[PDB]
Amino acid sequence: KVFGRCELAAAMKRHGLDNYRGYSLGNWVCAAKFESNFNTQATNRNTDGSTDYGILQINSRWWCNDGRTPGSRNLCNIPCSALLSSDITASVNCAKKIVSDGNGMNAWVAWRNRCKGTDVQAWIRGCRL
Ligand SMILES: [Cl-]
Ligand SMILES: [Cl-]
Ligand code: NA
Repeated sequence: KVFGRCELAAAMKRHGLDNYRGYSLGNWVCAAKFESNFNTQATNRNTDGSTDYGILQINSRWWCNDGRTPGSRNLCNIPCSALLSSDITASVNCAKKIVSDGNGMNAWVAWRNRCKGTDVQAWIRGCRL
């Protein structure tokens, strides 16, 4: 599913992501824009052989099982395919565990490089929330 901007904002809010671990809703929207272009089916293979999945490009090295990433973990206890569903619940639940892991949103390289420090508020401007 390709979400619209304000549509994803409202789904993330409904799922408890606004100010989760202190990160305002715009940070989460901005990270999804640059990690997946708001597409839940986005997948990208990494050089180490792991793959990133879904709207927040969660990686199989640590967070989900895809059966093809040696020596990896599945800390969110889910098949990586769950992260590609039109329902964002699994991506949100897993992202809450990631962002509570110590490094905050820095776990998402695109957030650090394209959202951190910017006017993220712009991402939810105009939206009914
Ligand atoms: Cl695996
Ligand atoms: Cl933090
Ligand atoms: Na894994």
